[PDB]
Amino acid sequence: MEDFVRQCFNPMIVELAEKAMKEYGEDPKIETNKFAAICTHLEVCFMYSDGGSKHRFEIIEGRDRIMAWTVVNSICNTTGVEKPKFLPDLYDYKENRFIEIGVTRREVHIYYLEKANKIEKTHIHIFSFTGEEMATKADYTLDEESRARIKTRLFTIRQEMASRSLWDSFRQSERAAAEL
Ligand SMILES: COCCNC(=O)c1nc([C@@H]2CCCN2C(=O)COc2ccccc2)[nH]c(=O)c1O
Ligand SMILES: [Mn+2]
Ligand SMILES: [Mn+2]
Repeated sequence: MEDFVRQCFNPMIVELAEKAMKEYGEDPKIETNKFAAICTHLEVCFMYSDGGSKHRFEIIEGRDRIMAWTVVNSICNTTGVEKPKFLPDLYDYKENRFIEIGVTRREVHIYYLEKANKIEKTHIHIFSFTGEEMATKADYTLDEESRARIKTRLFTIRQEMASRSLWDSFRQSERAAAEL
């Protein structure tokens, strides 16, 4: 999986993922499913912002967690949006709401229900590796072409992993994390 990740993701994304794991005391060379999951989620967050104008989004994911909370506080202080209890992935400057992005190897609606349970003003948008998506109130934020690019990328990743016999382990690892 190490070779797959370094071959299919931008070096900057790989390095941010390595950094994140090291800060959490994890080895990218050992927890390789997590390594790929982090890369995939960060890439999706970048592709999501590309779906709006350059004025539309603040990307919160992939930044120093301590500093990210100060940006969240500045947004909440200036816009009057309620402060989220959990650090989100994006802020939408147009709709003035935070966004939580889910990327799951599980079923999109089960994942949505759990995320919603764990989260009230944050908008939730879930993507799968099988071309499915789910979003709060069926409000998908982006146009269909921007979302098609995301779904297509994730579908492509699943096929590439499957051809290297990595998909089944990657799939099961999200469920093992949920079981524990
Ligand atoms: C990880 O803790 C630092 C802040 N966590 C996030 O921001 C975040 N966490 C997760 C899931 C649920 C709780 C922990 N976790 C994972 O370890 C899965 O892998 C990821 C790790 C980081 C980013 C994306 C995926 N799911 C997301 O969608 C997400 O945005
Ligand atoms: Mn996040
Ligand atoms: Mn997320």
